[PDB]
Amino acid sequence: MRECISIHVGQAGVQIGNACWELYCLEHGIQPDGQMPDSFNTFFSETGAGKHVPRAVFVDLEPTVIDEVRTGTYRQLFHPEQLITGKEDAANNYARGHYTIGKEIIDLVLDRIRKLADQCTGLQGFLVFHSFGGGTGSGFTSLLMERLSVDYGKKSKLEFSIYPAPQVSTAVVEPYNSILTTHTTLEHSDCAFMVDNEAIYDICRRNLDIERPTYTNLNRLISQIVSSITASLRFDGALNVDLTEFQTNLVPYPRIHFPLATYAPVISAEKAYHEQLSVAEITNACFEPANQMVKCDPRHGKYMACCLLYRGDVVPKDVNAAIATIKTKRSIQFVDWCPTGFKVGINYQPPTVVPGGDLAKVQRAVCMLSNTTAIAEAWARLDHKFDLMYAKRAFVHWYVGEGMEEGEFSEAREDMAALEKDYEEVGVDS
Amino acid sequence: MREIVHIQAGQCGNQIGAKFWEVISDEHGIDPTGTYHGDSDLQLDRISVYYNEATGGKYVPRAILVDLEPGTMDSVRSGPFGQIFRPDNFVFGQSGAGNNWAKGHYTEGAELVDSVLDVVRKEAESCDCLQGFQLTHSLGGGTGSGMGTLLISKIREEYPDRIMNTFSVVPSPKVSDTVVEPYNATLSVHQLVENTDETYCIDNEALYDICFRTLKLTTPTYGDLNHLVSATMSGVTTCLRFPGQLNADLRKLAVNMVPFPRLHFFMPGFAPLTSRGSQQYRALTVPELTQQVFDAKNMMAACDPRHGRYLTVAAVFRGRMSMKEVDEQMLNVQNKNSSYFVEWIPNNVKTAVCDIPPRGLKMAVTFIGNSTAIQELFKRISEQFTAMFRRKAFLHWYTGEGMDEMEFTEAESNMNDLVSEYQQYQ
Ligand SMILES: CC(=O)O[C@H]1C(=O)[C@@]2(C)[C@H]([C@H](OC(=O)c3ccccc3)[C@]3(O)C[C@H](OC(=O)[C@H](O)[C@@H](NC(=O)c4ccccc4)c4ccccc4)C(C)=C1C3(C)C)[C@]1(OC(C)=O)CO[C@@H]1C[C@@H]2O
Ligand SMILES: Nc1nc2c(ncn2[C@@H]2O[C@H](COP(=O)(O)CP(=O)(O)OP(=O)(O)O)[C@@H](O)[C@H]2O)c(=O)[nH]1
Ligand SMILES: Nc1nc2c(ncn2[C@@H]2O[C@H](COP(=O)(O)OP(=O)(O)OP(=O)(O)O)[C@@H](O)[C@H]2O)c(=O)[nH]1
Ligand SMILES: [Mg+2]
Ligand SMILES: [Mg+2]
Repeated sequence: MRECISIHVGQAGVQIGNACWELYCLEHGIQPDGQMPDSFNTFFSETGAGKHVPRAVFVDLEPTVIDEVRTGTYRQLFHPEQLITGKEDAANNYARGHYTIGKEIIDLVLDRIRKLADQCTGLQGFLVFHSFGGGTGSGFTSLLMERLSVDYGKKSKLEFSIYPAPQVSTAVVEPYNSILTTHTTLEHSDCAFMVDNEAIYDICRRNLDIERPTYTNLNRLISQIVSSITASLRFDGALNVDLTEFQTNLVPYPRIHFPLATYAPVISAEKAYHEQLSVAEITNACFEPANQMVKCDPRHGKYMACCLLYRGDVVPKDVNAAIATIKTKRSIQFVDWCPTGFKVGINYQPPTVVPGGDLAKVQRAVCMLSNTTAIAEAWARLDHKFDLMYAKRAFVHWYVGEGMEEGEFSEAREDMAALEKDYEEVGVDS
Repeated sequence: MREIVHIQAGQCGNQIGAKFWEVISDEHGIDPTGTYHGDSDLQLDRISVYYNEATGGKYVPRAILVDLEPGTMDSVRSGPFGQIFRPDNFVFGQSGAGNNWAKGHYTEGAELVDSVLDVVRKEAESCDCLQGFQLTHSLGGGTGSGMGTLLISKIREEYPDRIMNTFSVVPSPKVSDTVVEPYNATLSVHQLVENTDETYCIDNEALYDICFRTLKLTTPTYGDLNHLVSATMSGVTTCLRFPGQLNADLRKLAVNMVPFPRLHFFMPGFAPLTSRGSQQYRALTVPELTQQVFDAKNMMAACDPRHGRYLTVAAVFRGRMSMKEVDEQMLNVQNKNSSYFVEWIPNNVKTAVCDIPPRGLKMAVTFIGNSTAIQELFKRISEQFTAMFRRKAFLHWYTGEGMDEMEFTEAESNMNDLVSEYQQYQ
C-alpha cells in the first residue's frame, strides 16, 4: 500500500521536481532509465520487468521547459503519456490560466491522473508543487485543487508553494497572484507551505558558504525537505510518523495549517571536519534565525507545535536530553495551553545527498516543521505590496476581458485580512 | 490447567511482548523453532499455560498479535522468535490509527474487531480451563488505547468471570513524545476502571532513571526499557509454572492486594538491579534484596513513595530461601517505617515464595504495591488535559471520526473520581 502522487504545475513546480526526482532515483538505487539493478511503493509502480515508473504528472501551459525534461537524462524514467504540454501560457495572468486557457487541458490531466490513481490501492496523498508568483502555478492550480477535492473526498493534500519576498522579487504583478490563490489555500489543501526565495540565499553563503546561489542550488535544498516527510512511509524506524499521523500532531485547528520547514546540518563541504555536529547541536541548530526557509525571525512570534523528524544514527534517549534543554530556554517560548509541542520520528537510513551537490555527507539529520505565529508577519510584507497597486487600480485591464472581475478583488482581501487576524486571536493567552 | 491467553495491541505492546516472549522461553528451554530443549522437568509440568503442543514435538505461543499496520508485524516476523508465532494469529489492517483514539475505536479497528475476536475463540478451546488475559499496550497512541479498550469490553461479554491483566504504560511530563498524549489518557480512563481487575502502571520517565543510575548504563534503548517490564511480567506468573513453598497464583495475589472494587492500580518492582561492576561488591540474601525492593528509586511508576502511603504491598520471592528470614524482613519494615503504611489495615505484606528462581541467579523478587502515590501521576496528566480542552484545541480530528462534546465532559469526572478515592482513603 502507502502510495502518493506528485503534480508539478508551473515552472517553479517542475524545476523543483526536476531535482526532487533526481533525489529519489538516487536514494533507491534506480538508474534514470527506470531500472533497479521493497520500499518504493510510495512514489513508484514497477511495470513489466526491470522498469519503474513514477507518479509524475507534469502539467504546464507552455512547451519550453518540459522539452528540457524530454531531452534531459530523465526522459526515460517518464513516459510520454505523462507529460502534459500546453501551447501558450497564462503569462502571469490569472484569468487566462484559470478562466480561459486551462479550461481546455484540465480535462486531459484528470483523466491522466485516474489512470495512475486507480492503479494503487494505498492512496496516501498529493504533492502539488507550484509558486505564488507564476501564472501557471498561480490560479490554474486553484482550478485543479477544486477538481481533485470533488473527486477524492477528504484525502490528504500537500501543496509546496514558493512564496514572494519583500526585497528580492523578480516579477511585477506578484502582489496579484498571491491574493487570489488564497481561496484554494484555506479550502482545498490541508497542509500548505511557504518557502521564500530570499531566506535561502542567506543560507547558501553563510551556512554553505557559496558566493553564487542560483535556482539549481536554491532548490536541491528543498528536495531534502520533501525527502524527510516520506522517510517514514518508504522506510522503517524506531519511531515512525505516518503522513496522516503527521497532521494530527501538527495541525491544531480546522483552518491553521501553515507550517514552515527548516533543516540541519546545513553546513559547508569542509566545515564538517571541525564542527562536532551532535544531537544536542543540530536540534539546537533548528532555532537560529539564520536557519529559516521563510524570511521571519523565530523570536518575535511564539511557536505552537513543532514536529522533529530525524534521520540517521540517533537513539531516543538524548532526543529527550536535547529537548530538555530547549524547554529550559526562555526566549524560545510556546503558547501556554499546548503544554507539550514535541513529536519525534526516527529513520534508520543515512540521509544522502547528490553527487555534484553542495552539501556535506553527514550521519545525522533533522527536519523540523513548526507551526508558529511569526509567519503571519510574512503576510503584512505582501498585503502592503497589494495595498497600493489596487488603490490606483493598476493592471486591472488585463483581467476584466479575460474573465476576472472587480468585486472579487475587494472580496479576496478579507480572505487574507481575517487570516492575519486569527493568529492574533489564537496567539494571545489569557 | 489455568491457562493464560495473550493479546498485544499497538507498537509498544508489540515490542514489550516480543521480548516478553523471548524472556519466557529460555525459562522453559524453547528453541527458536518451537521445540523443547530445556533441562528441568518442572518446566514441562505446567508448560501448557502459555503453549499448545502442536504435533511433531513443537510448541506455539498462545498469543494474538494485533496492529492496524503491517509495519510492526514485519519487525515481529523478521525479529527474534518470529517463526514460533502461529501465522493465523496476525490480525491487522492496512490503514493506520493515525494516533487518533476514534480511528482505532470507531472507524478502522471497529471493522477488524471481530476478526481479532475469533482467533481468540480458537485459542479459547485449545485450553482445559483458561484464566489469564494478558493485554500489553500503551496509553499513548491509537492502537494502544482505542483498539485496546473496545477489545476489553468485548471479552467481558464472553467472560464476565475471568481476570484481566492490562500492562499500561502511562504518559509522563518529562518525556512527552507526541502532542496529543493528554487525549490518549482521559478517554481510556473510562474503561480501564470498571472492566479490568488489575492494571500495572509503568512510566517512560522513571524507567530511564533505573537505566542511567541503578544499572550504571549510558545508553537506555527500548529493548532495555522493555527488558525490565518483561522480567516483571515473567515474575507474577511464577506460581502457575513452578512449585513453591508458600504459593500464590494470579487470583490469589489479586484478592489480597485489592481491597475495593475500583482501587486496583499497581506499580511493579524488581531486585537485584546492579551494574556489571557492582556485582562483586554485593552479597545476595533476603536483607540484601528486601531493602532494595522498598527503595524510593525502584518504582517504575514515576512517583515518590515517600509522598504517600502504601495500602497493600506484596512481594513475590523466587529462589531457595528460609521462611523466617523472609518473614522477619517483612516484619522489619512494617516496624521500621510504620508511618509510611496505612493505619487501619494490619499486616500489609502478602509474601509469596517460589522454589525456582529466575534462570542463573541465587534468588530474585518482584514487588507490587498498591500505593496511594498514584494520585500524583493522574494529576500530571489531568492538568495537561485541562489546558488543551479549555481552548477546544485539536477537536477537529475527533469530531470527524464520530466523537462528540459529551464524550469529553463525562470522561473528566471519571478521572476526577479516581484520584478522589486514593486521597479519601489515604
Ligand atoms: C554473572 C551474573 O550473575 O550476571 C547477571 C547480572 O550481572 C545482573 C546484573 C542482571 C543482568 O541483567 C541486565 O543487565 C538487564 C538488562 C536488560 C534488562 C534488565 C536487566 C543480566 O544481563 C541478566 C541475567 O538474568 C537472567 O539470567 C535471568 O534468568 C533473567 N533473564 C533474562 O532477562 C534474559 C536475558 C536474555 C535472554 C533471555 C532471558 C530473567 C529474569 C526474570 C524472569 C526471567 C528471566 C543475569 C542474572 C545476569 C546478566 C547476564 C548479566 C540483572 O537483571 C536480571 C534480569 O537478572 C540486572 O540486575 C540484575 C542482577 C544480576 O546480577
Ligand atoms: N517502554 C517502551 N515504551 C515504548 C516502546 N515503544 C514505544 N514506546 C512508547 O509508547 C508511546 C508510543 O506508543 P505506540 O508506538 O505504542 C502507539 P500505537 O502503535 O499503539 O498506536 P498508533 O497510534 O497507531 O501508533 C511513547 O511513549 C513511546 O515512547 C517500547 O518498546 N518500550
Ligand atoms: N525556488 C525557485 N523559484 C523559482 C524557480 N523558477 C522560478 N521560480 C520563481 O517562480 C516565480 C515565477 O513563476 P514561474 O514558475 O516561473 O511562472 P509559471 O508558473 O511558469 O507561470 P507563467 O510562466 O506565468 O505561465 C518567481 O518568484 C521565480 O523566482 C526555481 O527553479 N526555483
Ligand atoms: Mg510558465
Ligand atoms: Mg501505531
